[PDB]
This record gives sequence, structure tokens and C-alpha cells, in this order.
Amino acid sequence: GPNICTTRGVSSCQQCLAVSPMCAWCSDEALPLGSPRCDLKENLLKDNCAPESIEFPVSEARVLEDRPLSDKGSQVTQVSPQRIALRLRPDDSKNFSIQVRQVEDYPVDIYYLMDLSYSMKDDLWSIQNLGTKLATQMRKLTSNLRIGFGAFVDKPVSPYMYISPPEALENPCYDMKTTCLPMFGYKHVLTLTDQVTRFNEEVKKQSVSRNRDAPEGGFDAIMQATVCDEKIGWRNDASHLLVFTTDAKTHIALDGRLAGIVQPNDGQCHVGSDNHYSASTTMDYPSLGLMTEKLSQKNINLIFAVTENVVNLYQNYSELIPGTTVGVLSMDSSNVLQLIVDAYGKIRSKVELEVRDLPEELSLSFNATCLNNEVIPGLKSCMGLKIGDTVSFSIEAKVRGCPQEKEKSFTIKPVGFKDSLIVQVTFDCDCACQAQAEPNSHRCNNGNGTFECGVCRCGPGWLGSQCECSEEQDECSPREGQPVCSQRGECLCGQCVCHSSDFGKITGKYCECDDFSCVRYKGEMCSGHGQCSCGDCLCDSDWTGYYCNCTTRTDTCMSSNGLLCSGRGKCECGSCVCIQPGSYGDTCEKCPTCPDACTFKKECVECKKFDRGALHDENTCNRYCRDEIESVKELKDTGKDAVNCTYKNEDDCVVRFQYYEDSSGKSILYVVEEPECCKG
Amino acid sequence: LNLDPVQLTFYAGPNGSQFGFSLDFHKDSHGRVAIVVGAPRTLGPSQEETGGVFLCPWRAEGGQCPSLLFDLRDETRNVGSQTLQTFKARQGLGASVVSWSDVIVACAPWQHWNVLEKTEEAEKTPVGSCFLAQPESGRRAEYSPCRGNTLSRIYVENDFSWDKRYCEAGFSSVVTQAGELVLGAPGGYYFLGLLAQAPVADIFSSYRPGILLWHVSSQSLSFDSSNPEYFDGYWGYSVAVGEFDGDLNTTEYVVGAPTWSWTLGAVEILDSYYQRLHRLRGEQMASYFGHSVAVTDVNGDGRHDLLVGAPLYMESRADRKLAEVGRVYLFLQPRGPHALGAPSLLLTGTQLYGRFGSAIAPLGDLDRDGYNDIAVAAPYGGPSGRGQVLVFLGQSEGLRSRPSQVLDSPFPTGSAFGFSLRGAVDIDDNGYPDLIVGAYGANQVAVYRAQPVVKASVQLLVQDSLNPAVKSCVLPQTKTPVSCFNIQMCVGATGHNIPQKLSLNAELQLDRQKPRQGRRVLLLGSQQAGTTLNLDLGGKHSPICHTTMAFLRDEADFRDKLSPIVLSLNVSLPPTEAGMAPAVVLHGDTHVQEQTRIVLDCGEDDVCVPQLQLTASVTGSPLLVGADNVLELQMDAANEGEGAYEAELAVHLPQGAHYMRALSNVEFERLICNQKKENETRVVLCELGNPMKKNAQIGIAMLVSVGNLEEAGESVSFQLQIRSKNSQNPNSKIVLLDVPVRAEAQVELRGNSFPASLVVAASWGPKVEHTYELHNNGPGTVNGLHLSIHLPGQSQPSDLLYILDIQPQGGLQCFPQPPVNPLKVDWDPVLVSCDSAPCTVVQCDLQEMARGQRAMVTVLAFLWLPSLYQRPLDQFVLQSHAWFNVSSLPYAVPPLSLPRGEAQVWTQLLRAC
Ligand SMILES: *[C@@H]1O[C@H](CO)[C@@H](O[C@@H]2O[C@H](CO)[C@@H](O[C@@H]3O[C@H](CO)[C@@H](O)[C@H](O[C@H]4O[C@H](CO)[C@@H](O)[C@H](O)[C@@H]4O[C@H]4O[C@H](CO)[C@@H](O)[C@H](O)[C@@H]4O)[C@@H]3O)[C@H](O)[C@H]2NC(C)=O)[C@H](O)[C@H]1NC(C)=O
Ligand SMILES: *[C@@H]1O[C@H](CO)[C@@H](O[C@@H]2O[C@H](CO)[C@@H](O[C@@H]3O[C@H](CO)[C@@H](O)[C@H](O[C@H]4O[C@H](CO)[C@@H](O)[C@H](O)[C@@H]4O)[C@@H]3O)[C@H](O)[C@H]2NC(C)=O)[C@H](O)[C@H]1NC(C)=O
Ligand SMILES: *[C@@H]1O[C@H](CO)[C@@H](O[C@@H]2O[C@H](CO)[C@@H](O[C@@H]3O[C@H](CO)[C@@H](O)[C@H](O)[C@@H]3O)[C@H](O)[C@H]2NC(C)=O)[C@H](O)[C@H]1NC(C)=O
Ligand SMILES: *[C@@H]1O[C@H](CO)[C@@H](O[C@@H]2O[C@H](CO)[C@@H](O)[C@H](O)[C@H]2NC(C)=O)[C@H](O)[C@H]1NC(C)=O
Ligand SMILES: *[C@@H]1O[C@H](CO)[C@@H](O[C@@H]2O[C@H](CO)[C@@H](O)[C@H](O)[C@H]2NC(C)=O)[C@H](O)[C@H]1NC(C)=O
Ligand SMILES: *[C@@H]1O[C@H](CO)[C@@H](O)[C@H](O)[C@H]1NC(C)=O
Ligand SMILES: *[C@@H]1O[C@H](CO)[C@@H](O)[C@H](O)[C@H]1NC(C)=O
Ligand SMILES: [Ca+2]
Ligand SMILES: [Ca+2]
Ligand SMILES: [Ca+2]
Ligand SMILES: [Ca+2]
Ligand SMILES: [Ca+2]
Ligand SMILES: [Ca+2]
Ligand SMILES: [Ca+2]
Ligand SMILES: [Mg+2]
Repeated sequence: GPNICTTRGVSSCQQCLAVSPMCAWCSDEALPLGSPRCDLKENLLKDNCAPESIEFPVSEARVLEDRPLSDKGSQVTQVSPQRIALRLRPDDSKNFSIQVRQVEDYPVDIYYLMDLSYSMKDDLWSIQNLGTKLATQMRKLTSNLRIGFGAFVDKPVSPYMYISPPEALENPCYDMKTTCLPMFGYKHVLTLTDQVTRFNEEVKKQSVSRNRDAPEGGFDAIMQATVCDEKIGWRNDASHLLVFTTDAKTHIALDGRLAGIVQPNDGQCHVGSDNHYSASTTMDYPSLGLMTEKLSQKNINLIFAVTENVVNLYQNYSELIPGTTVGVLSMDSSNVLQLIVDAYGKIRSKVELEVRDLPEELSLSFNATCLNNEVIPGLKSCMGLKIGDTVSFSIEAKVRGCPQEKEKSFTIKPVGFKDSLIVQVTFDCDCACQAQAEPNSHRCNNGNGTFECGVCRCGPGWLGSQCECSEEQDECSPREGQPVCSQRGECLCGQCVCHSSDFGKITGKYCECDDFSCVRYKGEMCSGHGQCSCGDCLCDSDWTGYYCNCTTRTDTCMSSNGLLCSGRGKCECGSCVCIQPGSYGDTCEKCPTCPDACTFKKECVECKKFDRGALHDENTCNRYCRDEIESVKELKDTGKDAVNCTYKNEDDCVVRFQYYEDSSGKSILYVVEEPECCKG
Repeated sequence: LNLDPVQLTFYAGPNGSQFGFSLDFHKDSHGRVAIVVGAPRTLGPSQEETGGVFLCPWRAEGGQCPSLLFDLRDETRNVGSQTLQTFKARQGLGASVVSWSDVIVACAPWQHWNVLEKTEEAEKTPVGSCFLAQPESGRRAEYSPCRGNTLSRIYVENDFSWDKRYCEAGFSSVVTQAGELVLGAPGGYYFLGLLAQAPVADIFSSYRPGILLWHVSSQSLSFDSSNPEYFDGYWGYSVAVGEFDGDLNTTEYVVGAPTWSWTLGAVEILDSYYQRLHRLRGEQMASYFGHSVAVTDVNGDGRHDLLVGAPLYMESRADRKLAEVGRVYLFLQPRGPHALGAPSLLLTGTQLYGRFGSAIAPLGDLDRDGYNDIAVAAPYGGPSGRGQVLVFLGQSEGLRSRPSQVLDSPFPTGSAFGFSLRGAVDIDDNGYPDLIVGAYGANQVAVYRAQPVVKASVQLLVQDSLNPAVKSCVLPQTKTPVSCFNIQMCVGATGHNIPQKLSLNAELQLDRQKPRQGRRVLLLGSQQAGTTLNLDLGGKHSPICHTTMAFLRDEADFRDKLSPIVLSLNVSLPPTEAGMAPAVVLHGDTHVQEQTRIVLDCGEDDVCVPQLQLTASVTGSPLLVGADNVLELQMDAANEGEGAYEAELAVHLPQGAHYMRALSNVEFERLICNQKKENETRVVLCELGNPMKKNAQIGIAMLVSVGNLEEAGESVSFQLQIRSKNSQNPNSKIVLLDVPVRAEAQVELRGNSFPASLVVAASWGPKVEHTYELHNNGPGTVNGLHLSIHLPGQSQPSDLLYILDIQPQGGLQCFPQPPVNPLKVDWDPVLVSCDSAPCTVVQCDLQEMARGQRAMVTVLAFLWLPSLYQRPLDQFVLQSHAWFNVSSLPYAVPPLSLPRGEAQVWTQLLRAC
């Protein structure tokens, strides 16, 4: 029957394909004069079009490399498939899966970026034997391990450093009894080495210095630590933990103007044989974005080990910087050993995907599948995992129109890992019968048009099936009463020829279709997220709605909790719509008048254990309820680090338990073993 | 829009001097405009960087400039036990420059300074300093308000309070029209930041050579703080002045603190006594919101508007979560004492690491269209990264989202093209303000000149219908009767300082839409389908009209009689002569098309006279004040007369209304509508038919979003009419719709107990909390909200509950009666409720509550065991009750219903063994 293919582009084979992914073209010269040449494949066949003459390419995704994932990190593969040859047609999409999986016992590197300003003097004393003690614990998590050390204060220049009296330049602790080192921006100390004992040897040789302002040049350190590959000695196939201990703020780009420094940070390594950041006094601090780029490229997981006073600051930095984690350091850094162990397990709890070098013409959509088979659309991240677990992501790649450049490529990659999936894209927009074209053909009125794919493409002036008439009586409208060519063209040779326009192109059998009359959002046609086609916006892969301004993403909708919009709340266009009565916030995380978890949400000893109540015939029993059911028996902490309570069970007995929050959020139950009943 | 990008003027300074780090226009007493340019690494006398200041005179060719002489020697003066020392090495003279009247002010932010006294010292610190100069007299002066003579020991004893040692005064600078030099010193008060103000006249008169430490009586500085939010905020990283309080006598300061509140960033507006009027918070951490500030009235209503720069602002991208580009924020100043709300516009850079918004320059009215314009700088913008400067023109609603002109850096990589900018000044006296752009990395300054803007007007007048059967002309020379008709075309050209010898070409095309050899009408003289005219508009204040005569071809010579005959008029400037160099810029209406047609179905008089009818109504009529209303205009248009040519519906929108979408019942489904803001008011025009045939009747449904209009009144008026191009009876009657406006509010009260259930064992009993929450969801704001909570018992030894504490939040204040917690301290079912026993009524008050705003009160208590074990086998249920209401809503005419309601919280007690 009638469709988008027939009643639009019936001029050439290429236009036909550009109309829609479902349009096929028939080049058979024997085709009855009248039947639609551009139609669905099924319809062309029903008019006995020669199968080999049918032009109908289909988009595909051929897997080139498909090495299975490794079971033990002892070459290791953590991303499968590794390479895929994608091939798309005009305005068409294609989906494909990727499987990320963190191998167990993968090698680990640990560089220790340490603030060594005056307040961190006591921190050196408590770190004296870290390294060997760090090894002992790390040997459980990995078989291969190398560790290194770095140190930093701030840019050695006024007003960051004291410059009087002349003795102060030799010893910043001049007015104090003790004597400390001259000020340094950042110095490398110990290259990543297998000898853990040498770390301890070097830490005792270190000492602090002093400076004026509270903020520090830690981001200068972090930059150099990242970009100086060969000096630090990061392994290619290994986890890269960068431990950043500090007890104060950090300087950002544009702060250097106060020290007369404006030259922007170049993201280059400037630490020669003397192991000092030489450009400290001449170049500005790095910006947040420039540092984040290098962290990503070098697959570094930056750990913010900072004191409580300044935790919220660095936690807010970790929000912007992917692959990072924060750890509450004590004022003497006496708990750093455990902080790293916890950070490693936390960093590896999450698997986030990052796209790299994606061409403008392409757009991507993600659906995530984490633990169980709970598919979460619009998500490219899974959390609450353990080392060894495996997950998969469904990725869709749509193209807009048809790019001139015939071949393009990009890389989907997990954050902080070397392994990746390279996607080679190819655009198939041309018909095969174009190659066998025939210009100035005898078939088109003694060379007044090119004959390709069973049709005359007439040159300027002439129209018709063989380019007969030039200028000198047929239906140029749907009905008799309706006007001619929608007053947008001229019915010349029984065929609408549309007028030109300053805004774009006017097409169609009756010049009814436009290319620039679509709806605008903010001075942007289809919100700049879709191509205009006959008045209607065709949105890209990751945008929906009549305006193409509602994202498919649900990254911003999820919270630290685990589920989308904390508890209840429909995610819409990257923003939650809170349903739970009385709940509010960005992710519906805030709810003062919610019935406390220790009341209604006690179904974890009801739905699963001793099955009873709701969620029996509906798939949501252990969806919300998925906490750690630890069977501890009356610990000495009856209501302090959580929200404990008790209720009356089925047989009139008390049941004691506790779960709420320790630091940020810990969903771990502590229900008792044996109940205590009553006779009457 | 009209800066000359080809004919630029380049001034250059010494290599490595950073010439063009700062700049400003300077006007001498005689009126001539010159350019002050700062070069903060110019070498001094002792072969060391001290900075320098040049004064470039205006030459079209540009070149090398002379320098202003300044004392670059170090001073040492012994006063009693103390020894004063100034250190000008790497002081950065010219790091900021600013002109006022016949005075130039150049500062050295990093000029160090120290005071020695026996063993002790005041520490060698960058206090900053400014040099003042009056070229024509040769007078000099200095200003350095952060110099003190307190020793290092005293600051330590007072926890570094009021510590001006690291000021770096002159980092930013600005001078008022009254002549008050305002210096920004972001390092002041231990890197909190401070401002130093003093009148220029007093700085000169107070100055004494050989006296390093002195005070300028009439100066005034900002204050210190113990608030953590301000620590390391660099308050005064930038500065500006304007009018934001209404009183023209006073002048208001605008200050940038780009790392305020843990690098969140902030911009504050203060009065002359440094009291905060507004504070604008940064959107994103580490974005350096407040790096740049500018003040100008962009929307042309008299009131100054504020622009803020955040050069390190990051946006999201497919392959980049943290895509640093930069962002500029626009805040329009509203009427009265209303606070500056959310940004009226957001401009965001497109190039990665471009630093869009590091400089923002008011340009004045660059194109003389009535609205002031700005220039924004991206020192590393453009695909190359070499740097860009984008111009944005002023409009009725603030600024255009898209730039009218983009200036690419003419210097090599790393020049920092656009790190400093100044406009608003006519340097070549042509009547249009110009732009100077610094590029300190290239040690140069570029100068762009504004070209005169010619506003073209075009008009085309022709008959609405042509009758072939009437032949009143004959083809020249021959005598072949032809149906002829006049065509008038009028072209005008306006603008300031446009050349007295100005001309334009005017091309006229008949039957444009038809092919070359299908043109149904031709000119009587040449018998061609078009001609070009050379109109002399030189000095002609009026537009020029010229009429020609066309004619319709023989009846049998063409078939198409229905299609309309389109006439077009295209106006352009002639080409430039050998050597190029175009003088003016031509904008406005330079192209226009009108049409005519052959007579058809107009009756025996061959003159179509329509009877256009229009009826209308509105659905969803009650417009909610402070809401996101979406009306739907339903209107039926009909013609009971003869054909109406170019028929179209014309809906005049009110101030708040915006066209969304339109539909019709024909089976054409969607209408071809075009919102025209050209008319004094916002008008929407949808095509009804060409022609709109006899007995044609179109129903139209149009969605219209009536946005936030707080000063609309009791109702808003819509006006609708059908228009046509016919000579007789062209338009329908004017239908007016008065949609009423009323404010509504919906406050919700919720409650719950914590815990819900509570079992008891065999000093203090178990705790219980009852928490109520209020939430204004509805559109309207509510004032005078009173909440009254009823709690059972009066915390007596005979009562069951003992009330510990009441914890209200969200600006809510409560008063219990009787008092709660009379002691010290930190923080069948028996129905125990306030109806049974005595009661503690807690009453609260809230003065105002905005949309989406919340407020909660938590009541803490615990059971009194002795009372509880009276009746040792009962099942208790503790009940509380809460009532609430609202006094009024702050609006013009809101006759609906004041919010009210009630809530109730239960807590059950259970028996355990
Ligand atoms: C993307 O851009 C679009 C367009 O610029 C933005 O859409 C606007 O959104 C606002 C805020 O939601 C909306 O305001 C309306 O206020 C009305 C007050 O009377 C509400 O009644 C109305 O709700 C209806 O429309 C919503 C939006 O479509 C629906 O989600 C909602 O369910 C309501 O639907 C009723 O009305 C529709 C009529 O379309 C009808 O089909 C239904 O049956 C139902 O009766 C709105 O909240 C504006 O009207 C919107 N503008 C337009 C042109 O529609 C949007 O905010 C942007 N989104 C993002 C993510 O940027
Ligand atoms: C790290 O980021 C978090 C999250 O952004 C941030 O906590 C947030 O701080 C902001 C700013 O203080 C809070 O926003 C407040 O919103 C309320 C209304 O909801 C406003 O009234 C506040 O304005 C002032 O009014 C208050 C009067 O009581 C003052 O007490 C307050 O200080 C304000 O001056 C304000 O805008 C927001 O509530 C929190 N959000 C959360 C979840 O805590 C935190 O500060 C950041 N830490 C850093 C950067 O170190
Ligand atoms: C990610 O998951 C989402 C959500 O499931 C997927 O979107 C859905 O895609 C399917 C494709 O089969 C759509 O199916 C359609 O359903 C409609 C029902 O109205 C039916 O009429 C069609 O015939 C068709 O079967 C489904 O509508 C769509 N969900 C929507 C639009 O809300 C998406 O495909 C997944 N993307 C990736 C990259 O994995
Ligand atoms: C994404 O593409 C994949 C191709 O591997 C599809 O996988 C299967 O497709 C077949 C045929 O349509 C379906 O019958 C199966 O349901 C799919 N298998 C599985 C395991 O899901 C898949 O249909 C596509 N998915 C999406 C969301 O687009
Ligand atoms: C396209 O076809 C037209 C029409 O057949 C050709 O016009 C002919 O031109 C030749 C001279 O070159 C004349 O002798 C004929 O009388 C013309 N034909 C007619 C029907 O009048 C034209 O040559 C063709 N164009 C091209 C580029 O080959
Ligand atoms: C300016 O000096 C720098 C540093 O020595 C040098 O690289 C550059 O070539 C010089 N430029 C010119 C124009 O002499
Ligand atoms: C008017 O328009 C035509 C094409 O639209 C253009 O080529 C021509 O130069 C213009 N002529 C004048 C006089 O403006
Ligand atoms: Ca410490
Ligand atoms: Ca410091
Ligand atoms: Ca004032
Ligand atoms: Ca204004
Ligand atoms: Ca203007
Ligand atoms: Ca000028
Ligand atoms: Ca008539
Ligand atoms: Mg420190």
C-alpha cells in the first residue's frame, strides 16, 4: 500500500534510500511503467521486481574480535568483544552488546601523593612502616603489586612561600625552634618498585616544609603524577591507584594570577632527572577538566584521602571526576592503611563506561544489565559489584543523514581500564547500480540526462521519464478541489517542481514536505538533537519527545542508594518525578515524613524468609529488599550507628534488628537469631 | 555586527613585555582619544621586570607607542626605630590600567613591601600599589592602602585578623564617574579579599614624595570576616560599578569572588558602605564564576544589567562528561526592590578549553539600533584555539542567544587574544563605538572600528487583481492592445553618519516563480521579466518611489491562470572599486515579495469582496498567577463572501504569552504560522488560504503558553482578526478575549511518628518523635502561615508523655503552651489523645513561603514509665493533631481560596515480655 517511500523520493536510487531505512529500490527496466520504483521490499517483489535488481541494504554489526574474558589475572581480557565493524545506512541505527568484567587478582600499582606542609609532620611518623604493612594486606587482594611515593606542598613563590628574612628561604621554620625543608611544589621520590621495604626506607628520609596560604598545590602534583608515565612507572596491564592525602583545600587553575602566573597549564611532564616539577613557578595550576582528561587517558583511579574538615569539598570533586573515591583520613593519617583497602574495593565496586573520539554525526544510547537480569534503560554504569562479577551493556549507534567521510571510528571503554571496544563505522548510502551509470545517454532524449538504475536523471530544463518536454497536463494535487503543488512549486510537465527557499529545501510529490519548519526549543530546531523531516523531528539515539529535548539517559536520576530516584520516583528526561508522598530532592532522597525503614520495610524476614505478604505474584520481592542479612546476636551498640527497632512476629515474639547508615549509607541488616516469645 | 574585520590596526610593544595585558581608552582635555596599554613584564632600569605603561595615540596604521615615565626605583626611608622598604622587582606595573577624566591609573599588584625593626619585621609581602599620572601636566601620585607598620608578632597574637599584607591591591580596578578609584585586592585579610576606595583628587593632594607610609583620610576599605564561606574566596578578583538600588545619588559596587564558598564562586552587589545588596552564587565548583563582571543596560529600559563570567565552566558531552568550555550569565535588573533572580540568559562556549567568558566588554550601542551590546572573549577559542571574540547585540528581552559577529585571532598560538577588552568609545569620531582587544602573549593590541550601519527599507505596491479582458495600453511602436498595470517600488535608507554619496541597486522581477521562458507578465518598455535600477539615496531622508508599467501576455500564450503572479524587489550595495575596502554595512529589509493574480470568481463586476467572519473562545481560562499556564485559543474563521487573497489569521499576544503550536480541521492539518515581533506587540500570523474561497470555514486550535507575568493585572487581553490583501472589505471584525487572572496555592501537611510501633520492656522511657511537614506546591506564594500542634498531656508526673524538645525548621518559629520539658535535661486499644487529657498546644508562624519551599517541625518526647505501668496490661495509641491556615497571598487580584487543612499522627504501644 501507500507509504513514505512511494509518495516522496521517486527520482533516484540514492534519494529513495535517504527517505527511510525501510525503503528499497528496484532497478529492473522491465518494471511496469507506473508502479512505484521506491517502495518496501515486499511490495517490489509483489510486482515481480528482479531480486538481483533490488537495492535494499541492511545495517549490521559484524564482530571482528571476540576473545572470551579471563578468569584469573595471571594476556588478560576484561572487555569482550574487543572490535566490531559497524555498518549503517542513512538515518538508521544499530544496536550491539559489550561485556565488561573485572578479573580477579589483577595487578595493582599504588603511588602515594602526600601533602608535606607543616600540619602533616605527625602524619609522617604514623606512616613510617606503611608499605610493608600495606603489602601484607594487599597480598590477599593481588599476587603482583608495586608501590611508589610522591610529595608536594605548593608553588615556591610569594605569597605562597615566605621570602623574609633571608634565612627563611633556607628554613621556612626559622621563627620556630625546629628546622624544616625549603619549600617545593612537587617532587617524585620512589618509582613504583616491587621492594615494599624501600618505601619505608624512603618515607623516613622525608620531612615537611611550611607555607602561607591554606590551599595547596596538590592538583599540580596529581597532574604530573598522571602525565609523567615513564618516571612514575605505571604498568600497562595493572590497576592504577593514586592516593592523594591532604588536610586542606587545593588550588585550581586561575589561582596562579595571585603569584603573577598566567601561562595556562599544558598538561605536559616537567619533572627531569632532579625529580622536581620545574614549571611550578612559571605555569598555572591545572583546571579540573584538564586534570580529568589525563586521569582518564592514563587509566588512573584518583583516591581523595582527606580529613573531615575538608571532606565535603573533595567529595564534590569526586562527583565531577569519574573513577574516583573519597576516604576519611584521620588527622595523623593513622588509618590510611585500611582506607586504601576500602577504597580499592569501592573503586572496583563500580563499572562505568566512557566513550572516546565519537564523531559528531553519531549518537549513542545505553541500556545496562547488572546483577541478576535487572535491565536498567538509559544507564552505562553498574555498582554494588564484587571483584570477579560480570555485566553487559546494550549500546545503540544511530547516524544522522549520511557523512561525506566514508569511514569513521570510536572507542567505548570502561573507566580506569586499558581494555576497550573499538567500533569501526562504515556508511553505506550509495547504490551498486550507480557505478554502472551512463551519462549523456541515448535513452534520455539524446543525452539530456544520466541513465542510472533504470531511471533518467534529467539535466537542467528537461523533465519526464526520458526527459521529453522542456517547458511548453496531469494531477499535481491529491484532490481536484485542493490547490496546485501546495502553492510551493510549479506543475511543469505534470510534475511539481518546488520553489527555492532561503531557509532550506522543499521536497515531496506536491511540495508538501519541508526541511526547516520543525518546532524549536531554545532557538534550536529539534533542540539541536534531531534532523527535520517533512515537519517532524526525527530525534537522535539518546533523545526523545516531540521536541527532542527529553534525554533517554538515567545517569543523573540514580543515587548512591542503588535504584533510580532513590526509592520511588519516575525518571523523566534525566530528572526524577517523585511519587512517594512527601519525598523530594534531586533523586527523591529526602523524605522526613516517610515511614522509617525500621517499620514498613521490615519485609526481609517476611517476603524471602518465611514467604508471606505482598510481592508474591509481582516481580518486586527481593528488588528493594537486598541487604546483607547478617545474623549477629546482640552486639554492644543498641541504637547508635543506625536505626534499630523491634516488632511482634507471627507467634507473638519479639524480633530485634538494625540497619540505616554508618558513613554515607550502609545497607547491612543485623537481625538476631533466636526470638523471645510469651505464654500469655 | 558592524566591526571592520579586514582593516585592523596593530599596536606592538617590546618582546616579552606582555604588552596588552590590560587596556583602556583615554581622552585628553582637548578631546582626542588615545589608548592606555599595560605591559607588566617590561624591563626596568636595573635590567629586571618591573612592568610598564604605554600611551598609544590613535593612528590608523598603528605601530610603536611612547611609554609613561614612572619611578621604578626602590625606596628606603627610616622613620624612628622602623625602616620602610618598597620592592618593585616583578611588581607587574600595568597589570591593570584605567582612565578617568584626564588621569591614568596604573597598578602593580605584586609590588612587595616590608618594615624592619631591630630583630623583628612585618614580613616582605605583596601589598600592591598604584601609580597615578596626569600626562599633560606631568603630575604623578601613588596609592597603596595596604601598607602597614605592624610587626609579624602582633598578627600571630591576633590570629591574623585584619591582615592586609597580601592584598595585591590593583589586581582589578575601576573608577566611578564621580572620580572614586575602587581597587580590588583579592589577597586581603589573608586571602579573603578586600576593596579599597578613595577619590582621585584626594590621592594627589595627599601624596608626598619620600613618605612611603601615609593615610588618605577620605579612603574606605571593606571588612574582614570569620565566616568560612569567604576564606580563600579572592573577593575583588574583579570589580565594576553601576546602579542597582534606585537612588542615583549613591553608587553601587560589583565584586567577583571566583573561589568563594569552597570554589563555588560568587558575585556580590554592595552599596558604597560595602553592605551586601545581592549575592549571585556560582553554578558549578571550580568554574571560576566571578572571574569577569560587566555592567550595562542591554535590554534598553534604563536599568543596568549584570553579566558574570565563568571561564572554566564544564558542560556534558557524549564522549566527555567534563567538557570545559566557559559560560557567561546574564541577569536583567527588574523594577522596584525585587532581588535579581535566576539568569535571564546563558551563553556557553563551544570550543574545548576556550575560556569563554574570561573577558566581557560593554560595547555601547555598536549598531545604533537602540540597545547596548557586549563583547565576550575566548582567549583560546575557535577550531584552531588561537582565540576568539564574540559580539552579542541587545534586544527588547536582553541579549540575542546567537552572536552577530565573531572575530578570529590574527595572532599566532598562545597570544591570549581577548584576555583584555574595552569598548563603548568612538576612537575615529565616526559616530559608532569601537573595540580594542589585547593579546599579551603576542605583545600586541588589535583595534576594530565600527562601520556605519545602513537600514534599508523596501516596499512593493501592485493591484490585487488583473483583468485580461481590459486592454488599455498598446505595445510601444506597434499598436497591439495589452492589459497593462502599474507597479510601484519604494526604497529608503536610514542610519547615522551614512555617506552623503550613497547609492543602491534595486532589482525587480516579474512572475519570479515561473521559469525563464514561462513569465506571464513583462515590462511594457523592454518587454523583459525584470530590470535593475540605480537609486540615489545620498542624503535623501525620505524613501524613493518609482513606478513602472507591466502587462499580461496574450491569453493564448500561457495556460496557467490560477497560480499567483509573484513580484520581487531585491536591494544591494554596488561593488567596490579596484583595491576593495567596503565603507558601510547594509542590513534591514533588503528583499520583499508581493503578488497579484488574474481575476477569478469575483462576480459580474470582476471585483472580489469578501465577508470574513470570526468567532473565538478560550479553554482552561483561569490563568494561575506565578504558574506555567498553557491556554488553547479555539477560533472559527469563515468567509461568506468572495475570495480573500493572502488570507491569514492575526492573533495579538499579550506580554506574557508565547506561541507554541497551531492546528486546524481541514482534511491541511498543521497551519503555516509565523510569529512576528515586528509589530509593536507580539503577533502570530497563520495562513488561511490564497485565496480563502467563498463559503470556506476553517476552525483553528492554537496552544499558547502564558508565561510568568506578575504585573499583568486582574486579566490579560488577546486580540484576533482575519486579514487579507483585497481592496474592498479586506479584514474581519476584531474579536477580543479577556482571560481572567487569579492566584492559587496548595499547601500540604504531612505527619508521621518515629518509631511507628513501640514495644516496651519490664531511667528514661523509650523515645518517640512526631514530625509534621508543610509543602507549598501550588503556583502562588503564601504569607502569614500559622500552624498549631496539639500534643497530649502537659509533661506532668501524672501524664503519659514527657515532651523534651520542639525542633522547627525552614524559618518557622514555635511557642508551646504550657512549656515543654519543665525540668533541665537534653534533647481494647486505649486512645490517648488531646481530646481525653490536658494538652500542650504548640503554635508556629511563617511570614512567607515560596513555590516548592518546605518547612517541618519535629516534636521529641518519651514515655513516663510510672504512668505507663498504671494499667500494666493496656494497649495505648498516642495521637496528635495539627491544624494550619494561610493569611493572604502577595498578588494583585487573587479571588480563589486561602489554603487550609489538618493532619494527624498516631503511635501505638505494645506489651512485651
Ligand atoms: C522541552 O521543551 C518543552 C517545550 O519547550 C517543555 O515543555 C513544557 O513543559 C512545561 C512544564 O511541564 C509545560 O507546562 C505546562 O503547564 C500546564 C499548566 O496548566 C500543565 O497543565 C502542563 O501539563 C501537561 O503538559 C505536560 C507537558 O506536555 C505533560 O507532561 C502533562 O502530562 C500535562 O499533559 C496534559 O496536557 C496535554 C496537552 O499537551 C495533554 O495531551 C494531556 O492529555 C494532559 O491533559 C504543563 O506542565 C509546557 O506546556 C511545556 N511546553 C509545551 C510546548 O508543551 C519541556 O519543559 C522541555 N523539557 C526539558 C527536559 O527540557
Ligand atoms: C558539596 O555539595 C553539596 C551539594 O550541592 C553542598 O550542600 C548543599 O549546599 C547548598 C548551599 O549551601 C544548599 O543549598 C541551600 O538551599 C536552601 C534552600 O533549600 C537555601 O536556603 C540555602 O541558602 C542559604 O540559606 C540558609 C538559611 O538557613 C543558609 O543556612 C545557607 O548557608 C545558605 O546561605 C542554600 O542555598 C543545599 O541544601 C546543600 N545540599 C545538601 C544535600 O547538603 C555542600 O555545601 C558542598 N560542600 C562543599 C562545596 O564543600
Ligand atoms: C533500551 O530499552 C528500552 C526500553 O525497553 C528500549 O526501548 C524500546 O524498544 C522497543 C524495540 O522493540 C520498542 O518496542 C516497540 O513497542 C511499541 C509499543 O507501543 C510497539 O508499538 C512497537 O511495535 C515496538 O515493538 C519500545 O517501544 C521501546 N520503548 C519505548 C519507546 O519506551 C530500547 O530499544 C533499548 N535500547 C537499547 C540500546 O538497548
Ligand atoms: C539488540 O540487538 C541484539 C543482537 O544481538 C538483539 O539480540 C537478540 O535479537 C533477537 C532477534 O531480534 C531477539 O529475538 C532476542 O530477544 C535478542 N536476544 C537477547 C538475548 O536479548 C536484541 O533484540 C536487540 N536489543 C535491543 C534492546 O535493541
Ligand atoms: C536534448 O534534446 C533536445 C531536444 O531533442 C536537443 O535539441 C536538438 O538540438 C539539435 C541541435 O543540437 C537540433 O537540430 C534539434 O532540432 C533539437 N531537437 C528538437 C526536438 O528541437 C538537444 O540537442 C539535446 N541536448 C543535448 C545537450 O544533447
Ligand atoms: C621573544 O623572546 C622569546 C624568548 O626569548 C623568543 O622565543 C621569541 O622568538 C622572541 N620574539 C621575537 C619576535 O623576537
Ligand atoms: C537580487 O537577487 C539576486 C538573486 O536572488 C542576486 O543575484 C542579485 O545580485 C540581487 N540584486 C540586487 C540588485 O540586489
Ligand atoms: Ca596532621
Ligand atoms: Ca599553600
Ligand atoms: Ca545608587
Ligand atoms: Ca536593563
Ligand atoms: Ca545595538
Ligand atoms: Ca568609531
Ligand atoms: Ca464581486
Ligand atoms: Mg597544608
